[PDB]
Amino acid sequence: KKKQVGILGGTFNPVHLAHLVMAEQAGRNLGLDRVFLMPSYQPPHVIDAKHRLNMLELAVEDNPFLQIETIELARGGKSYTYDTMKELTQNNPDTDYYFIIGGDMVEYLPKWYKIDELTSMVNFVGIRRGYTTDTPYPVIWVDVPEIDISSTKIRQKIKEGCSIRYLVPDKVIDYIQNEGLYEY
Amino acid sequence: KKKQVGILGGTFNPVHLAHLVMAEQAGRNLGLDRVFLMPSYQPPHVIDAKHRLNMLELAVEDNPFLQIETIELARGGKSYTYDTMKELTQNNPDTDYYFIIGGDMVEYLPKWYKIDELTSMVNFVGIRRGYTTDTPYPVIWVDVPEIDISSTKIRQKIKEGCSIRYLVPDKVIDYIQNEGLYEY
Ligand SMILES: O=P([O-])(O)O
Ligand SMILES: O=P([O-])(O)O
Repeated sequence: KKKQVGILGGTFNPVHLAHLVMAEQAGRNLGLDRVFLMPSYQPPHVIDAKHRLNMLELAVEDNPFLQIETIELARGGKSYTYDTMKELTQNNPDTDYYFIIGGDMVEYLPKWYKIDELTSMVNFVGIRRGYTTDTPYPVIWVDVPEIDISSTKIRQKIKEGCSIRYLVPDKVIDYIQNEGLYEY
Repeated sequence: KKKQVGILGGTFNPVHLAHLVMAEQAGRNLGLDRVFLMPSYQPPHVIDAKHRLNMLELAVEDNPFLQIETIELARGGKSYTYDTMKELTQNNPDTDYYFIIGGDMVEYLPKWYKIDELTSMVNFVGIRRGYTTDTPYPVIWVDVPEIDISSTKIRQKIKEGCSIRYLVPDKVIDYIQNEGLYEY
């Protein structure tokens, strides 16, 4: 009757193999029906929203099990996760949402806006690591091999002309190089 | 005049994304001319040597920079690394070999057969991690994002019907499934 859907949030600037492993392992190990990669809005701070989404589409293109949730992108401003999750549950009242975060983030949970309303609204899912676990917050946990790739390391490897093969999907690399992204 | 060639050793049972990232990052970050993946001989202990090599070929197929060193496979018995490295340097007296090992292995270096003859014979390359580094052994170090994938975890995920997507290359997964490997 009700669907089980994971949500993985991030800047995805760019998407890299750590996002895919995290999203596929979390969702498949728990038995979820799908995982959505949910890019956050980033203000002109002076790439583009289209390039991040293009890259994210190329990345999950051959995988019916991973998909793109664009609601935060479409809002044209910063969002609190409560407001995002309030509208998505209102849109999909038949969905149990599983909101996936890394073991290294469960500490800052009390610093989330309306974190209390939010935990009643979604199922929080932690990625085990070394932190122990043992959180007073209603988190369930799942094992993911840890992949120490972040999108800020990818951009400066690119900025410095270092290899990113295997760290970032072949198509995504290809899009980056053929669009001049992150060069400077 | 002389070539710089990395060597990465392992069972590769099966090859998985941790091998590729390790071999590409080590070799490219140091500026080496190539890295060789060097599968060790495994005795009938009662898969096959052909399946491990087939998988390894499929894995580096689209990458001129990573290649397969089969000398240990062809010997039909266990080898000490000194004997391997003695014959390969005799074969290729124009090559400076860089023998890549993980930061987590540098401890057991004194337990290698003729480790002394061997350090004079190759350049040892460690993958930084958390161990500090600081080894009395003549190791140079290079940074690789850590990828906590091992081939024994892959086989039991397979044995237990768990997802290995993104952990193991698409072609390799495909070979495994279409050859009945690691099922039981
Ligand atoms: O895109 P990030 O926030 O997961 O690095
Ligand atoms: O193949 P392994 O020895 O690197 O796990």
